[PDB]
Amino acid sequence: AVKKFKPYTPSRRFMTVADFSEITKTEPEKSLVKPLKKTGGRNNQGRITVRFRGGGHKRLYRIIDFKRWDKVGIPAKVAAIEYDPNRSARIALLHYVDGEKRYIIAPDGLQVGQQVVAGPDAPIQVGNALPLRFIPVGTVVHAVELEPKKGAKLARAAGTSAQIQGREGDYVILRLPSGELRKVHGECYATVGAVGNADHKNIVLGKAGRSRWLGRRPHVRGAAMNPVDHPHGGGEGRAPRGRPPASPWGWQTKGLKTRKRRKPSSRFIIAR
Amino acid sequence: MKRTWQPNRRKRAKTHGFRARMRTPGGRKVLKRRRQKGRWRLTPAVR
RNA sequence: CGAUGUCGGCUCGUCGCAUCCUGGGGCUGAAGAAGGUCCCAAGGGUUGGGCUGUUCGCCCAUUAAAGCGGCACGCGAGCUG
RNA sequence: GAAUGCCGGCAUGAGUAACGAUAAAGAGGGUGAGAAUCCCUCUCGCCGUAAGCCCAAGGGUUCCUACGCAAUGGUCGUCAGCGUAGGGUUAGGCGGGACCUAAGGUGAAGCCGAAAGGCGUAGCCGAAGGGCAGCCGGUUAAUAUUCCGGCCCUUCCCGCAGGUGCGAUGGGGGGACGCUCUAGGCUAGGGGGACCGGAGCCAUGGACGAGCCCGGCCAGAAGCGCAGGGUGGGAGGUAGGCAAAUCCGCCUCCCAACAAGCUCUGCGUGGUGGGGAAGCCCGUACGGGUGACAACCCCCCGAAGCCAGGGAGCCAAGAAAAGCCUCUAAGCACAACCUGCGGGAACCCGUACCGCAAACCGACACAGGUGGGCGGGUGCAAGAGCACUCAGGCGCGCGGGAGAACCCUCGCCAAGGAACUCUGCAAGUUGGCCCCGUAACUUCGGGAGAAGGGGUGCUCCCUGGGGUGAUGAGCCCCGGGGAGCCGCAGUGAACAGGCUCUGGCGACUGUUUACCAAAAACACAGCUCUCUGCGAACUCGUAAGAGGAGGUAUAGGGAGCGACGCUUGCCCGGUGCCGGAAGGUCAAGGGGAGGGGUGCAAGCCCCGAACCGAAGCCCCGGUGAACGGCGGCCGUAACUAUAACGGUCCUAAGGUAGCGAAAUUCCUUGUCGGGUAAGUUCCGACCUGCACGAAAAGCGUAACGACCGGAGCGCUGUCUCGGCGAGGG
RNA sequence: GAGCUAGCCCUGGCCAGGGUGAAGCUGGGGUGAGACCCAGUGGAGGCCCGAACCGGUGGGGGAUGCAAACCCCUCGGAUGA
RNA sequence: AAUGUUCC
RNA sequence: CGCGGGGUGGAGCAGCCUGGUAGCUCGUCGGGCUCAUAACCCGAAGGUCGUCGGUUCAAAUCCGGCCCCCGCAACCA
RNA sequence: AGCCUACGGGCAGGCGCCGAGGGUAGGGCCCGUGACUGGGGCGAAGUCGUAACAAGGUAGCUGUACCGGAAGGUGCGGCUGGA
RNA sequence: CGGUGAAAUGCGCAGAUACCGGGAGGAACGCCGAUGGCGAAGGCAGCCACCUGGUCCACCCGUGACGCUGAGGCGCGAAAGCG
Ligand SMILES: [Mg+2]
Ligand SMILES: [Mg+2]
Ligand SMILES: [Mg+2]
Ligand SMILES: [Mg+2]
Ligand SMILES: [Mg+2]
Ligand SMILES: [Mg+2]
Ligand SMILES: [Mg+2]
Ligand SMILES: [Mg+2]
Ligand SMILES: [Mg+2]
Ligand SMILES: [Mg+2]
Ligand SMILES: [Mg+2]
Ligand SMILES: [Mg+2]
Ligand SMILES: [Mg+2]
Ligand SMILES: [Mg+2]
Ligand SMILES: [Mg+2]
Ligand SMILES: [Mg+2]
Ligand SMILES: [Mg+2]
Ligand SMILES: [Mg+2]
Ligand SMILES: [Mg+2]
Ligand SMILES: [Mg+2]
Ligand SMILES: [Mg+2]
Ligand SMILES: [Mg+2]
Ligand SMILES: [Mg+2]
Ligand SMILES: [Mg+2]
Ligand SMILES: [Mg+2]
Ligand SMILES: [Mg+2]
Ligand SMILES: [Mg+2]
Ligand SMILES: [Mg+2]
Ligand SMILES: [Mg+2]
Ligand SMILES: [Mg+2]
Ligand SMILES: [Mg+2]
Ligand SMILES: [Mg+2]
Ligand SMILES: [Mg+2]
Ligand SMILES: [Mg+2]
Ligand SMILES: [Mg+2]
Ligand SMILES: [Mg+2]
Ligand SMILES: [Mg+2]
Ligand SMILES: [Mg+2]
Ligand SMILES: [Mg+2]
Ligand SMILES: [Mg+2]
Ligand SMILES: [Mg+2]
Ligand SMILES: [Mg+2]
Ligand SMILES: [Mg+2]
Ligand SMILES: [Mg+2]
Ligand SMILES: [Mg+2]
Ligand SMILES: [Mg+2]
Ligand SMILES: [Mg+2]
Ligand SMILES: [Mg+2]
Ligand SMILES: [Mg+2]
Ligand SMILES: [Mg+2]
Ligand SMILES: [Mg+2]
Ligand SMILES: [Mg+2]
Ligand SMILES: [Mg+2]
Ligand SMILES: [Mg+2]
Ligand SMILES: [Mg+2]
Ligand SMILES: [Mg+2]
Ligand SMILES: [Mg+2]
Ligand SMILES: [Mg+2]
Ligand SMILES: [Mg+2]
Ligand SMILES: [Mg+2]
Ligand SMILES: [Mg+2]
Ligand SMILES: [Mg+2]
Ligand SMILES: [Mg+2]
Ligand SMILES: [Mg+2]
Ligand SMILES: [Mg+2]
Ligand SMILES: [Mg+2]
Ligand SMILES: [Mg+2]
Ligand SMILES: [Mg+2]
Ligand SMILES: [Mg+2]
Ligand SMILES: [Mg+2]
Ligand SMILES: [Mg+2]
Ligand SMILES: [Mg+2]
Ligand SMILES: [Mg+2]
Ligand SMILES: [Mg+2]
Ligand SMILES: [Mg+2]
Ligand SMILES: [Mg+2]
Ligand SMILES: [Mg+2]
Ligand SMILES: [Mg+2]
Ligand SMILES: [Mg+2]
Ligand SMILES: [Mg+2]
Ligand SMILES: [Mg+2]
Ligand SMILES: [Mg+2]
Ligand SMILES: [Mg+2]
Ligand SMILES: [Mg+2]
Ligand SMILES: [Mg+2]
Ligand SMILES: [Mg+2]
Ligand SMILES: [Mg+2]
Ligand SMILES: [Mg+2]
Ligand SMILES: [Mg+2]
Ligand SMILES: [Mg+2]
Ligand SMILES: [Mg+2]
Ligand SMILES: [Mg+2]
Ligand SMILES: [Mg+2]
Ligand SMILES: [Mg+2]
Ligand SMILES: [Mg+2]
Ligand SMILES: [Mg+2]
Ligand SMILES: [Mg+2]
Ligand SMILES: [Mg+2]
Ligand SMILES: [Mg+2]
Ligand SMILES: [Mg+2]
Ligand SMILES: [Mg+2]
Ligand SMILES: [Mg+2]
Ligand SMILES: [Mg+2]
Ligand SMILES: [Mg+2]
Ligand SMILES: [Mg+2]
Ligand SMILES: [Mg+2]
Ligand SMILES: [Mg+2]
Ligand SMILES: [Mg+2]
Ligand SMILES: [Mg+2]
Ligand SMILES: [Mg+2]
Ligand SMILES: [Mg+2]
Ligand SMILES: [Mg+2]
Ligand SMILES: [Mg+2]
Ligand SMILES: [Mg+2]
Ligand SMILES: [Mg+2]
Ligand SMILES: [Mg+2]
Ligand SMILES: [Mg+2]
Ligand SMILES: [Mg+2]
Ligand SMILES: [Mg+2]
Ligand SMILES: [Mg+2]
Ligand SMILES: [Mg+2]
Ligand SMILES: [Mg+2]
Ligand SMILES: [Mg+2]
Ligand SMILES: [Mg+2]
Ligand SMILES: [Mg+2]
Ligand SMILES: [Mg+2]
Ligand SMILES: [Mg+2]
Ligand SMILES: [Mg+2]
Ligand SMILES: [Mg+2]
Ligand SMILES: [Mg+2]
Ligand SMILES: [Mg+2]
Ligand SMILES: [Mg+2]
Ligand SMILES: [Mg+2]
Ligand SMILES: [Mg+2]
Ligand SMILES: [Mg+2]
Ligand SMILES: [Mg+2]
Ligand SMILES: [Mg+2]
Ligand SMILES: [Mg+2]
Ligand SMILES: [Mg+2]
Ligand SMILES: [Mg+2]
Ligand SMILES: [Mg+2]
Ligand SMILES: [Mg+2]
Ligand SMILES: [Mg+2]
Ligand SMILES: [Mg+2]
Ligand SMILES: [Mg+2]
Ligand SMILES: [Mg+2]
Ligand SMILES: [Mg+2]
Ligand SMILES: [Mg+2]
Ligand SMILES: [Mg+2]
Ligand SMILES: [Mg+2]
Ligand SMILES: [Mg+2]
Ligand SMILES: [Mg+2]
Ligand SMILES: [Mg+2]
Ligand SMILES: [Mg+2]
Ligand SMILES: [Mg+2]
Ligand SMILES: [Mg+2]
Ligand SMILES: [Mg+2]
Ligand SMILES: [Mg+2]
Ligand SMILES: [Mg+2]
Ligand SMILES: [Mg+2]
Ligand SMILES: [Mg+2]
Ligand SMILES: [Mg+2]
Ligand SMILES: [Mg+2]
Ligand SMILES: [Mg+2]
Ligand SMILES: [Mg+2]
Ligand SMILES: [Mg+2]
Ligand SMILES: [Mg+2]
Ligand SMILES: [Mg+2]
Ligand SMILES: [Mg+2]
Ligand SMILES: [Mg+2]
Ligand SMILES: [Mg+2]
Ligand SMILES: [Mg+2]
Ligand SMILES: [Mg+2]
Ligand SMILES: [Mg+2]
Ligand SMILES: [Mg+2]
Ligand SMILES: [Mg+2]
Ligand SMILES: [Mg+2]
Ligand SMILES: [Mg+2]
Ligand SMILES: [Mg+2]
Ligand SMILES: [Mg+2]
Ligand SMILES: [Mg+2]
Ligand SMILES: [Mg+2]
Ligand SMILES: [Mg+2]
Ligand SMILES: [Mg+2]
Ligand SMILES: [Mg+2]
Ligand SMILES: [Mg+2]
Ligand SMILES: [Mg+2]
Ligand SMILES: [Mg+2]
Ligand SMILES: [Mg+2]
Ligand SMILES: [Mg+2]
Ligand SMILES: [Mg+2]
Ligand SMILES: [Mg+2]
Repeated sequence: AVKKFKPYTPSRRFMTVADFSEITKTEPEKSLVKPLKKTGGRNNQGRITVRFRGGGHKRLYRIIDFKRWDKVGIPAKVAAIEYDPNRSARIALLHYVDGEKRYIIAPDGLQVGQQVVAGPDAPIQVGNALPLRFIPVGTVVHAVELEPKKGAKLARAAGTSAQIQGREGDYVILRLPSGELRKVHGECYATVGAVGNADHKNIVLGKAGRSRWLGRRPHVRGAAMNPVDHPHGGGEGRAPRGRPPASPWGWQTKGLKTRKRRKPSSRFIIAR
Repeated sequence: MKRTWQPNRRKRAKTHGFRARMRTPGGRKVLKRRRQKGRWRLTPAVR
């Protein structure tokens, strides 16, 4: 239901804003085990590392329960669906019956006022969380841990999902959003259902400054530089690169694999 | 136009001040040369 | 080469004649008029526009004629760029 | 005797340029040895969103007074921001610290590094941020929210008197937050007034008059009153808030639904206290006295400020900690905490002065630069614009003459109107408001202020709305209609677009070569390729560590292309990249067939072939939005001409669409056509593309452009072709 | 040595006044229900004109300057990158 | 496994 | 006028490097298949190797000199 | 401020609205023309191929899309105007 | 091994074809099936369930001429094509 704009000024015929109807009436955020101060910073102790970050609107870090084995067997009422500037996905405020208030990353189809509970018992309804070994084969799932008791680390962008393709011993086989087939340990928790806000791919930023609002500085091509600064640069006007295409640091950027070969995670990976 | 020197008592005593010298082993050599030469002002005067 | 600023334009000129016009003259396959060619002659004069950065050149409309060159391809301690 | 040698001194230029904004000066009287410059008075001019006033930074005696001019002052100087000397800066309430945290710095524990040192949770430091108790007057030559006067507050400590289980650096609440637009009621500020108070004036023709001129305020506890802002109250049950809790959170019943009630601000009024012009008289640099028993009233406009944590809308989703309230634990409940009233205690630093400038940054009394607040009135539609001007402050620290060329800065011009020229460079035309009216194209928004026009002053009459007001007068906003007057001319001065047609390039707003280039360059949303399954890929670092990211394939890194529309053809032969348990090659090492040196010998020590030996390379495949490349010769048609066609050679494959003398074209001013009297430029075509061409993207594209090219209209000193005048030199 | 300059982090402040009127609401119309169309309201925008502010387009002056980058006219942006 | 000049 | 490559039957290409003998495809001529043409089948002819010279016993072949053709280059102010 | 024969009148004269047309500017429709360019019709014996009519030697036709000197070929789906 | 009219390109001594076992994923639903049915047309085919349209028969129960067609409009509309 993505909002479009009439072309009353240029860069608004294309400018495109996501639908906010799924946000219920909860525009201010919760507190008290909710936001910490989020330190904006483009760089480490000193020099820049990730080039062309900067600017951006000020943000507060909504702290998210990625580890939902804390409260096994304890149900929850979905209080609200809130905006998160830190994420592509939306977030869901949960009032536990136990009394805590935590946020879970809001899956697709979840509505306000729905019971939701984590654990092994944990019936297969959207939002609940289980070990992977107790989830039926072929169900879409998200917020999957990688190793057990380490936190949800897989498939948590907007509209993403992982699909179970089978079991093998203590491990289960996932179809990741990348298409990679990965063996994940059975005790790793995971939250069923897709993430939603799937229309986040269909947004069109419209103009330049909305990238500056998000915190993305302008990006300077290599062939517009001088050869001190980049391999592509230099050349009397518009040279066509004269070399296999590379980074500023020399490593090539068309087809060069750089996964560490001797990695112990290699024998848990089946596909691309 | 705007020239180079835009003074600040806050900046001058923290950049060139005495306690700024002693933190670095470079700045400890700075005073050590100035004691040797005979400067009346080891550090610039901040008031 | 411990520096001689180099094209073109503008302003200012000045000089040479192997003369574009005006003046004089011989021959003419010069009837007259208008020409051709050659000799004497530089005293004066030698237009305004379109195009190009242009010198040059081609055109438009004129004119008695719309000359060629030299003076650091005259002239930037005068200008333009 | 020379080294554009070094240091020092003195010449030449030369009594030459200059004397530092064209905002402007003249006279009288003082003082003085000496006055264009110092002081006083009168007249004139300039600023007045400042060229006036209050802060913060910076500067450190420059502030005031007395004595003085050697030097500084672009002249002089009795003057001074200068020399000598003396004086002057007063705080529980202002600002900062004995309060707090942010970025960052430091850093017990811990990690790392040849040394130096580098990280690092907690803690600590760290401020125009949070928190916190003072307003109005008067005094000095110089200080005042600091002294004094009046009124009002805040901390502690010790007492009493009354209440309650008190009690933490602990739990919770709260502090607590964006942008844009706004409501209601106030205030700051301002305008008017026949009303109130006031010395004075009747000039020059007229006026003793609702005459002129000046002024009608500030602060103020409790209490009221007017606007607001905050928060439901009970009863249970409770597994969370890392021990507990009566508090917070969650669940279930009841009663409110409102601010009715508690509070807390703002604003009026309030015991009372202070101030209080114009003019005249004075003697100061400069202030005083009277006017004054001063009046201290009523309307109107009205904020960007206040009630503040108000409301609404939107996406980019908008600090922390302490103070504050509550709840309880160790301990205590003779303690302690709260309230009220007394008395007592209340430290350290800044406080002068300049502060858009002659006291800061620029070597200078430099036409530059410098953050915040106030910044009046009238008129022009509005306004911080513009012109004049209150308060206030200046005439810019060389002048007097003259009235040549020439230059700068202006003003005007006959007739022509771009003929100037690289080019209308420059200058002129147009310009505000209101109302008619407005094209192709187009992404349906635009283009559009398209273009092109009309009106604009003053007087009188009639008349429609609102606001404050009682439904009324007045005061203030918007209008409408009709008569009439004057000038050459009514945004009568000042501020205030020239327009159109057509190409190239770039989609657009933006950015850059501080200090010769603002562009067709960079960036940009968007498209594609590729990498990266998390202790990610990549970056910084020897490491620890950190960025990525407290992110997880709709995310992140790298590369190219740069909205959008229509599209992105062929070649994997070479280079790169990706896949390939075969094979060939290959190092250390294993292994030792054999051989060598020594010894009388056992022995000791060397070389050392077979064969087993990884990556890489060769080899086999794929891969062009990877690096890249994308043919030559000859003949042929029933007019000639040309070639749909054929032959042949080579390649890995032989430029497809679309475009084309173009930002690519040498020959070239190619050849036609258009514009022009005439067009090496421009526009439209042809294709013989020296040497376009599809993401170093191709062809188009509405809008946009201080880009670049061509044309037309209007208008002009650009020109024919100059002339005259003014001011500064 | 980041007191100039380039970038970023934390915290504060500033942007006079005019225009153009997107979404959304409310009402009417329309339909079987809709889409949608009219008004009125509303005030969005790397929107427009234009001061403070930020720049530096074209010209002229200045060139041992007021100034080791200035002055005058003119011009770009001015709620946003 | 292609083709058959014009009119009659 | 610099550098490199090339001229071969009627057309297009080899053969030159390493001298002794010039070959491939199309075409042309004769004959077959058809009713007739083209395609197809069987035979055959055709080349002063651009010229001029000289090295060798001997030259398309090696080396010089001219004449044409193609490609590259022709820069600095 | 003139003239008139009955003068609180008329004429001459002045002012105003409308006004043919002229000028300026911008639109709409139509006609002629225009380098060059697209396809069409016609034209006794031109060149290239074989598309169709017999299973026209790949059944044909068709809407669409792509490609190719050319008829056409191929894909997807449909028809009998074929077995 | 594929493949044809016959071959060839290709695949395979790195373990192909033919076989068995396991796993992923996509499209279409054999027999039933027909000269069948349904729908206004396009069209519709494994099975289940939900929602829903058209239609036919019997009873002759009720309304009472409410009817037929339909310029425009509106809606559906195979395949190919576009975002
Ligand atoms: Mg808290
Ligand atoms: Mg740090
Ligand atoms: Mg550091
Ligand atoms: Mg870029
Ligand atoms: Mg460059
Ligand atoms: Mg560098
Ligand atoms: Mg390099
Ligand atoms: Mg190039
Ligand atoms: Mg390059
Ligand atoms: Mg020389
Ligand atoms: Mg010399
Ligand atoms: Mg002579
Ligand atoms: Mg003569
Ligand atoms: Mg003669
Ligand atoms: Mg004669
Ligand atoms: Mg003669
Ligand atoms: Mg011209
Ligand atoms: Mg001459
Ligand atoms: Mg010469
Ligand atoms: Mg010449
Ligand atoms: Mg010369
Ligand atoms: Mg010069
Ligand atoms: Mg010159
Ligand atoms: Mg000279
Ligand atoms: Mg000279
Ligand atoms: Mg030039
Ligand atoms: Mg120039
Ligand atoms: Mg000497
Ligand atoms: Mg000597
Ligand atoms: Mg002298
Ligand atoms: Mg003299
Ligand atoms: Mg002289
Ligand atoms: Mg002189
Ligand atoms: Mg002088
Ligand atoms: Mg001066
Ligand atoms: Mg005297
Ligand atoms: Mg004035
Ligand atoms: Mg300060
Ligand atoms: Mg100070
Ligand atoms: Mg100083
Ligand atoms: Mg002093
Ligand atoms: Mg004195
Ligand atoms: Mg003196
Ligand atoms: Mg003395
Ligand atoms: Mg001076
Ligand atoms: Mg002096
Ligand atoms: Mg004196
Ligand atoms: Mg003084
Ligand atoms: Mg003094
Ligand atoms: Mg103390
Ligand atoms: Mg103390
Ligand atoms: Mg503090
Ligand atoms: Mg402290
Ligand atoms: Mg602290
Ligand atoms: Mg910290
Ligand atoms: Mg140590
Ligand atoms: Mg450290
Ligand atoms: Mg503070
Ligand atoms: Mg503060
Ligand atoms: Mg205070
Ligand atoms: Mg003072
Ligand atoms: Mg005071
Ligand atoms: Mg006091
Ligand atoms: Mg307490
Ligand atoms: Mg707390
Ligand atoms: Mg007041
Ligand atoms: Mg008032
Ligand atoms: Mg008044
Ligand atoms: Mg009175
Ligand atoms: Mg009188
Ligand atoms: Mg309650
Ligand atoms: Mg507990
Ligand atoms: Mg209420
Ligand atoms: Mg009061
Ligand atoms: Mg009160
Ligand atoms: Mg008084
Ligand atoms: Mg609010
Ligand atoms: Mg907090
Ligand atoms: Mg603390
Ligand atoms: Mg409270
Ligand atoms: Mg208590
Ligand atoms: Mg003071
Ligand atoms: Mg003071
Ligand atoms: Mg100021
Ligand atoms: Mg100074
Ligand atoms: Mg200087
Ligand atoms: Mg000084
Ligand atoms: Mg001065
Ligand atoms: Mg100054
Ligand atoms: Mg500045
Ligand atoms: Mg400023
Ligand atoms: Mg004001
Ligand atoms: Mg004003
Ligand atoms: Mg007026
Ligand atoms: Mg006004
Ligand atoms: Mg105005
Ligand atoms: Mg103001
Ligand atoms: Mg002004
Ligand atoms: Mg005054
Ligand atoms: Mg002066
Ligand atoms: Mg005049
Ligand atoms: Mg004139
Ligand atoms: Mg005239
Ligand atoms: Mg004219
Ligand atoms: Mg001209
Ligand atoms: Mg000319
Ligand atoms: Mg020209
Ligand atoms: Mg031009
Ligand atoms: Mg101009
Ligand atoms: Mg005018
Ligand atoms: Mg246009
Ligand atoms: Mg419009
Ligand atoms: Mg207009
Ligand atoms: Mg236009
Ligand atoms: Mg008048
Ligand atoms: Mg009012
Ligand atoms: Mg009212
Ligand atoms: Mg008029
Ligand atoms: Mg104007
Ligand atoms: Mg143009
Ligand atoms: Mg244009
Ligand atoms: Mg061009
Ligand atoms: Mg641009
Ligand atoms: Mg384009
Ligand atoms: Mg604009
Ligand atoms: Mg520059
Ligand atoms: Mg420079
Ligand atoms: Mg520039
Ligand atoms: Mg520009
Ligand atoms: Mg694109
Ligand atoms: Mg680092
Ligand atoms: Mg490293
Ligand atoms: Mg990390
Ligand atoms: Mg992070
Ligand atoms: Mg990416
Ligand atoms: Mg990326
Ligand atoms: Mg580009
Ligand atoms: Mg289009
Ligand atoms: Mg391509
Ligand atoms: Mg290739
Ligand atoms: Mg390859
Ligand atoms: Mg290959
Ligand atoms: Mg070995
Ligand atoms: Mg061995
Ligand atoms: Mg190997
Ligand atoms: Mg051929
Ligand atoms: Mg092709
Ligand atoms: Mg061409
Ligand atoms: Mg012509
Ligand atoms: Mg022509
Ligand atoms: Mg053209
Ligand atoms: Mg070319
Ligand atoms: Mg190109
Ligand atoms: Mg390309
Ligand atoms: Mg491009
Ligand atoms: Mg183009
Ligand atoms: Mg264009
Ligand atoms: Mg521009
Ligand atoms: Mg721009
Ligand atoms: Mg012209
Ligand atoms: Mg002139
Ligand atoms: Mg003058
Ligand atoms: Mg800085
Ligand atoms: Mg506005
Ligand atoms: Mg509306
Ligand atoms: Mg607005
Ligand atoms: Mg704007
Ligand atoms: Mg503007
Ligand atoms: Mg301001
Ligand atoms: Mg700049
Ligand atoms: Mg300038
Ligand atoms: Mg403009
Ligand atoms: Mg034929
Ligand atoms: Mg026939
Ligand atoms: Mg050959
Ligand atoms: Mg050959
Ligand atoms: Mg034959
Ligand atoms: Mg035959
Ligand atoms: Mg050179
Ligand atoms: Mg060179
Ligand atoms: Mg050159
Ligand atoms: Mg009568
Ligand atoms: Mg026509
Ligand atoms: Mg056939
Ligand atoms: Mg057929
Ligand atoms: Mg056929
Ligand atoms: Mg095909
Ligand atoms: Mg078919
Ligand atoms: Mg059959
Ligand atoms: Mg019946
Ligand atoms: Mg369809
Ligand atoms: Mg389809």
